[PDB]
Amino acid sequence: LHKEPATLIKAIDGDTVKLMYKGQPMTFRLLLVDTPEFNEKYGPEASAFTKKMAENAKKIEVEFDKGQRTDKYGRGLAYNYADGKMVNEALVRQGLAKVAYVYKGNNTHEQLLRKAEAQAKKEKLNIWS
Ligand SMILES: Cc1cn([C@H]2C[C@H](OP(=O)(O)O)[C@@H](COP(=O)(O)O)O2)c(=O)[nH]c1=O
Ligand SMILES: [Ca+2]
Repeated sequence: LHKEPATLIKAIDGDTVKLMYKGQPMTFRLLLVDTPEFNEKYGPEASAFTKKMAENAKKIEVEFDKGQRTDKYGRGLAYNYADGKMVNEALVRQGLAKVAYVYKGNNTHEQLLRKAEAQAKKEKLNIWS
């Protein structure tokens, strides 16, 4: 896989963000994760976490997997990086997302993310508390 440039247009919530990619505005949905909706417990905290990570970044990147690049709602499906740190992994490691939506052929980072999840569960963080 390879990282490609993007810029932040606006934070949306824990697992979606509006980015400019190839010069066009798109909503991205983070691969392999599920954050609570803003209305649910830890939803606001997941939102804040990804808003801060994206807004403080000097360099946002997206990385597509081998499979589908957009979902049925037209959202881009990617791993999102903020100054080299994967947002998808960081959410899972902090117990603010669960590993989820693992579809065959878009699952390159699955085991990385499951190892973070095991760590967050051991530490009893957030969703695992
Ligand atoms: C993360 C992900 C979600 N989706 C679709 C499955 C879910 O369909 P349904 O809307 O029919 O439940 C929805 C979950 O996204 P959200 O968690 O953002 O709601 O998005 C994909 O198709 N591919 C993906 O990789
Ligand atoms: Ca969600």
